[PDB]
Amino acid sequence: MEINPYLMFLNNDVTSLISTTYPYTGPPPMSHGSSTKYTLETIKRTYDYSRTSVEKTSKVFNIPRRKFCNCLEDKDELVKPTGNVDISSLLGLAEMMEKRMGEGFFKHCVMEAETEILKMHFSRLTEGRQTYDWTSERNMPAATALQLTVDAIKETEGPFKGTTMLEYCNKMIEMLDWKEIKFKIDSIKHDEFLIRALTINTMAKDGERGKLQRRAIATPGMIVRPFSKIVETVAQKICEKLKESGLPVGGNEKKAKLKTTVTSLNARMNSDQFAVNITGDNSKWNECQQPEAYLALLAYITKDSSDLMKDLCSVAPVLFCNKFVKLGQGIRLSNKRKTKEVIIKAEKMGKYKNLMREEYKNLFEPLEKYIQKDVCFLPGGMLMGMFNMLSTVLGVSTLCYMDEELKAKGCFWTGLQSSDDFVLFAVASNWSNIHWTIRRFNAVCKLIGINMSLEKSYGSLPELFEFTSMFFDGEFVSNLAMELPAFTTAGVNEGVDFTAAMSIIKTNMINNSLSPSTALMALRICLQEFRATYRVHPWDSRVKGGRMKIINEFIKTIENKDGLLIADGGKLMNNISTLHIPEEVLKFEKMDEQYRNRVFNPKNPFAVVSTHSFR
Amino acid sequence: KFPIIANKRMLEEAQIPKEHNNVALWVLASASCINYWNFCGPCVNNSEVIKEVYKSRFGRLERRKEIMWKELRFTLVDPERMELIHALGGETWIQEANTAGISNVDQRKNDIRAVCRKVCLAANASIMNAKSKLVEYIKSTSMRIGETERKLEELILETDDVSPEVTLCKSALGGQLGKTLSFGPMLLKKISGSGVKVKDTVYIQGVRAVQFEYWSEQEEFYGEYKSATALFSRKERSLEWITIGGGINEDRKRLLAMCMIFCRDGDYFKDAPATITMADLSTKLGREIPYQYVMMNWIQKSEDNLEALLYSRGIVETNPGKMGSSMGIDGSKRAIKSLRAVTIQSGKIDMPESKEKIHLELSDNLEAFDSSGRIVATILDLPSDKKVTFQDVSFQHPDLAVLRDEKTAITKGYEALIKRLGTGDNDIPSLIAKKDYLSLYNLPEVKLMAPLIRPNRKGVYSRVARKLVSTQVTTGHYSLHELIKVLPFTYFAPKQGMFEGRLFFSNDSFVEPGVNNNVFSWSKADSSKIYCHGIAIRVPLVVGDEHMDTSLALLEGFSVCENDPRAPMVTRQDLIDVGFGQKVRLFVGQGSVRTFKRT
Amino acid sequence: YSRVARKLVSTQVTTGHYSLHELIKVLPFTYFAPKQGMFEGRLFFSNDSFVEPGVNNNVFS
Repeated sequence: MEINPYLMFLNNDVTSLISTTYPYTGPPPMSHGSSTKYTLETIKRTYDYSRTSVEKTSKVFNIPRRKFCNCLEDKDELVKPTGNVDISSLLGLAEMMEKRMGEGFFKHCVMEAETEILKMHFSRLTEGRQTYDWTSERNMPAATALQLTVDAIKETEGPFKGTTMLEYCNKMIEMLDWKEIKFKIDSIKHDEFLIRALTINTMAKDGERGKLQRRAIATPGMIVRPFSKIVETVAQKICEKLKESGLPVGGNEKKAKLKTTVTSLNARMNSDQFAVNITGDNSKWNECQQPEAYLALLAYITKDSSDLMKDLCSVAPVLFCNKFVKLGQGIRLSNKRKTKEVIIKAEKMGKYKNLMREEYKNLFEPLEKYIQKDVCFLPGGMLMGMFNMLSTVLGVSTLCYMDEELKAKGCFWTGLQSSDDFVLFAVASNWSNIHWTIRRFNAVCKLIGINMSLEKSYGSLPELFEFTSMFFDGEFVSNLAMELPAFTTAGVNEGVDFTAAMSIIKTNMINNSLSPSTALMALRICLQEFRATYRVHPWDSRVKGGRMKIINEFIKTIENKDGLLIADGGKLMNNISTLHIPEEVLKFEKMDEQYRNRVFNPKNPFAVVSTHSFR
Repeated sequence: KFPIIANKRMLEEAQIPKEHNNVALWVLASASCINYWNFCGPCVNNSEVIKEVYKSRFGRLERRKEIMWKELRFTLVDPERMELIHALGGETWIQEANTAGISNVDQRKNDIRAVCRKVCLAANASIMNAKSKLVEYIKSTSMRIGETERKLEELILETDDVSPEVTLCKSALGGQLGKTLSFGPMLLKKISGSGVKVKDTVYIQGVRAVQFEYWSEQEEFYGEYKSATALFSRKERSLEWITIGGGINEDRKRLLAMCMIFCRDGDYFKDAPATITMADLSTKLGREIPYQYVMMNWIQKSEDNLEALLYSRGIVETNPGKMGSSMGIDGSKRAIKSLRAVTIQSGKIDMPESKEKIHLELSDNLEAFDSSGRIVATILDLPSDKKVTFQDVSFQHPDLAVLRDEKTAITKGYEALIKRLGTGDNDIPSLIAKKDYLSLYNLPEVKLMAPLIRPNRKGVYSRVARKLVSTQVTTGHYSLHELIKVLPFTYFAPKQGMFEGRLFFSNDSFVEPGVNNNVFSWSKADSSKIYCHGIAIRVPLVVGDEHMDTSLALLEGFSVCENDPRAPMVTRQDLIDVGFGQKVRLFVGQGSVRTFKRT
Repeated sequence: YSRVARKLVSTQVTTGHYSLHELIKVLPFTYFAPKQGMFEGRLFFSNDSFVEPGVNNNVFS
């Protein structure tokens, strides 16, 4: 006998079994690292996708500046990625989109973003995945580096009493001109502080479904953080009004958008015409996005608005036009038998270049020019997972194109675009004009760096396309974005972790990525994970743990075992229809009044605020 | 060790000693400190404040508790609820849970149609008394329909809801019809034309042959399958043209296939698939079947059969200007290639209405005939028998329901065992006080329950049960619950073998002493009750100590004793090689361990 | 146990194909009179320590 766990794909669909192809969600045990070699290859491919050779030495660093925008050369083999942008076409697409949506559209959006920012407290910056400290020269949460920055400002030139985003930004600006800056103790000069602020570090974390292509996800500092937040707020306020923008949210709304698009298409295209689909996948969405074009676009946007926003939105772009990249850990040496092994940093690899291998050498000499001490003065690109909203806006601009050359042939297109993944819908009345339309679309996309893959982009007739793991079909729309919690990594508190997991499961059910039985199994699994995390078990069990000895000793004094808490030898009572309801609210009237008041005693040494917190 | 921080005065004011029982608890502190605080600490009364502050959550809980849960149903698409929409309706399923509105009519329609299907099926057990058994079932079936206790002899007429079963059962009542038809689950209707019956043959395996009938003239009809309208014209065993109004991918395929069978178009009416030759059985247990229903059943088995049928219909390449009204093999709205003589469109085809009532004539196979043949309904167009709980119903005539299952058999056996007690002489307590257990091994009720026992290894079960019975009787220490539990097995000659710890019936279920189970459970503080699948039963007597002594109902030649961890854990097999004065631990259930000593 | 022991002994002695390391093990049980019963496979003493005829254990190896 033999086996083939794909034969079930013959007499069945794919929307029902595709999930079996990918493993279950969770932390990737791959340990995708951020080494120096990978970073250098990235920088090389970046400078290369720039099809130009022009430069201009600066005055603040005495360093060249590869200006890869509006200077296209090396037209040969242009099917491969490109980064040289054309401003004329960009502004033309922006104008088309404005005309379509409306005139005072960008103005209304920027006004909304402004007013939202005004009443915003700088403290918001504490909400972030991670950053890079410019004093300790490491990566940490936002709150830590924020405290560091504020206390350094205090130690050097008095405290920051703004308590608002705008004062914080202006304080950063002023600090750009300070000659001496202190911090717990040591100080630094102007140039070094500038560099540190414009420094970036490559993080190894890449956790998501689909593909973990984020080997070297960026990790900027704190100076540029607020301006990036502002630009993202504006781009978000913009993407909301756009029908073809699945970034800000997903699921129910996403399916609504899909079906709306499809139905509008079916009701629009003439009888003679016939549609098609393409499963596009933009390649190198981070090594071809330039902040200079973003700057010009933001300028064209705010052209008619308060000059405040005009100058503000023009901050993060220039901050990204000049971004020093921290090279990872330096190379190591070794003798033949490997009995001795030397370790050197990156800044000195230019000192022993004669030893490194060729592949590592040819990848290092051409860049030595741009090196200063240990970093590389990258004048462009976009590595961070930032400006995703803005990139999506640019893509939507790409899709809203239309001229008379197409109309004459009776053809057009439309579709949807995520950050770096999209779906196209072409229309024509011949099995050839479709090819012409596809080539036209690819050309307009390449004009502004937006490329497309060929080994990962396919197509088919109208019924079958894929978008953000949501394999759409004539029916049976199947999702695959099943998320889950993780206690060991995020032990916020005993009380709040189970309720949060219940809310998460409820959400996943809403998005149809989960079904009743699946949800129940996941619940019974997360309960056990929680228990094992906090080292707690029920009372029926014959455990001998440290919390358990006292819990087993104090069990005989109560009868409302049902009312007991999971954290205290309790049992489950919630179910599908009782997720929004915390177990506490569900056991209040049931807990023996003694235990109840003994828990809800605000006169204790320490979501329903329990006497179960881990400060 | 002590990561959790705390306050100091808050700790001393509560008098929390460290290392209470070698648990430090702690400024810093451990987590167990929280357990010590919530199990033995200060007492407040702040419940009202908590409720007021968390009013939104507790009002949500109240609302939740204010629900009347209803049934659910699998189907597709052709604020206070938003808090629960996740659990109310998905995409393949949905639950009709309601809050305040009540109207019991469509559920009543479902009930009446289900019971009509049931009864009409029940009448399919003979060859001659079809109509008689049917009508007698009807007259013997009453219901608490809605709120009124009505009979099932007037509802079928008073109601106006076309269906194969309604019609099939009302024709026998000389009731009015509406000119509607039913070819399987599909619903048909005539528009124009007419013809006459004609016979033809069809081969099976390439050698045999079977006769079917059809019409030779032209005639137009109106098909209607779930979420799909249609119109077509049949001519000489073949489908000429057809048009579909409302589009659903799955529905359009099944509707088209059903209309094709109705038109018998295709080569599979000349020869047959190699799958039919596997059976060639166009027959029931003892009845005959046409070719159409056999083909249909063959479709229901797998969609590959549907695809084959549709391929039998010619496929061609669509021409320009027709994509908008073309079709695909999978129901695709438009495609470069489609099938011959097809037309898709949007909007459901408005269905006509016939205001002319008639009466038909039933046949041996209950097939009704209005005129010129033209069968309108039959049992062949029904689903297979589906057991469903019926309530608000009364069904008196035999064949009403088997109402005989091993579970119910065991329930009745145990009910008889319980009643036998009867608080009198020649009953359980008298034999107990008399210490005459042998008679217990000869009662009638145990003889009635014996057939429910696993036959292969009933001797060992009887041996063990008699052992327990005698050991609990002679000494006078016993427990009626476990006794009655094991009694049904004390009716066959005892034999040697290996026992495991469970007594298995013939339905693969089991029972175990010293433990509880769905089939049989009981507990102290409610000893006057005995649960059987949750059905609480009563004891004709009262006891407060007759059950308290279970030291001998767990094992056969042993007795429980005081707990002792030093004693070694063992199994049920090595027990034979134990001695006396030698304690032993052993599992008596799930994570339930107890100590035992011989005798 | 006595029965079984005597049985084994005769079987080994009548032919001549014996293993001296098994008789020395099972002999102590042949003193009493045979009886009827099911032999599980082990031979227990009065101290909850057994020996098995054919496999080595902590008590006789």
